[PDB]
Amino acid sequence: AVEEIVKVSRNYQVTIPAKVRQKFQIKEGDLVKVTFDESEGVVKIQLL
Amino acid sequence: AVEEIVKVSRNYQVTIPAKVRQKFQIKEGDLVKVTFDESEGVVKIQLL
Repeated sequence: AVEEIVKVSRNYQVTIPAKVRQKFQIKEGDLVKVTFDESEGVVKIQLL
Repeated sequence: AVEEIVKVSRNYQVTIPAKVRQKFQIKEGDLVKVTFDESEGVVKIQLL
């Protein structure tokens, strides 16, 4: 259960912390899909 | 789906777009949980 609690920035960004990036290996410039999940009430971030 | 493709920002930040924020009420300084979901291979952002 790899997870970390973070603060939302002024311009509504969320940092994906190092702990999570060991599993979800994103870099500045990558494209990701950001979806509101209507059954879980969470936001999902998926790699393209 | 309520979703948008976004580019990862410098310093590993991902914008939660306005389209998504209409459903997922977040404000500057809110604390959120960032989780890797192994069943799906995606990151989930959860309100705390």
